[PDB]
Amino acid sequence: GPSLDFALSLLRRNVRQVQTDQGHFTMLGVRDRLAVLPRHSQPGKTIWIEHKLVNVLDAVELVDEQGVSLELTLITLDTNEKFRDITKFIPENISTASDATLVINTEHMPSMFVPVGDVVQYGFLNLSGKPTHRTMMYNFPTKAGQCGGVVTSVGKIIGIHIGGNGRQGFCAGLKRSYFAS
Ligand SMILES: Cc1cc(C(=O)N[C@@H](Cc2ccc(F)cc2)C(=O)N[C@H](C=O)C[C@@H]2CCCNC2=O)no1
Repeated sequence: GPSLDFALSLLRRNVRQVQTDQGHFTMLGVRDRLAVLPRHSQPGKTIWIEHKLVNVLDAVELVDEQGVSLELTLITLDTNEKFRDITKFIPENISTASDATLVINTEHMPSMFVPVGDVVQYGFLNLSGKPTHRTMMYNFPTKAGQCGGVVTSVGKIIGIHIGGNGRQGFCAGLKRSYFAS
């Protein structure tokens, strides 16, 4: 229906496969030349995007007003290509959601929808030993190589995946303000 037809729309036009030195991830193109990666993909001065080498100009890693991790990294890629601006779909606030599907697209997991069902909010979350704020939780046994994958329910973009623990998965919650500048 609508909910996956929007996911497709997002698949074709905004979701790219990435490889950093840390592995496979799913990149979101937000607008123009701006993208988001999960902070632990750790993009350096360069990056693979569908196997072509892309140059990485800017790169910020987002934080709490308190200065905590949000495990998210805004990158500014180096092309005449323009990302179709999907910012209007990102909520004003980090919202929970009803029946979310997870759009993932890495070399290994192309065009993959994963039905995580409800996404609820969880907040502080100490995964690796690095803590993280403003995270949300779905009840789904999320696996490696999925990190960065997009969380969409009903035509909204509320999350980039980041952690898991074998039964649940956790996303980095988004709010529009992030992609202000
Ligand atoms: C047990 C245990 C699990 C994790 C864990 O989640 N680490 C994250 C990486 C991370 C490090 C620091 C940080 F601040 C935030 C995230 C991870 O590995 N993220 C993956 C994407 O690359 C996806 C995960 C992998 C685990 C299974 N489910 C998947 O969803 N740590 O200890």
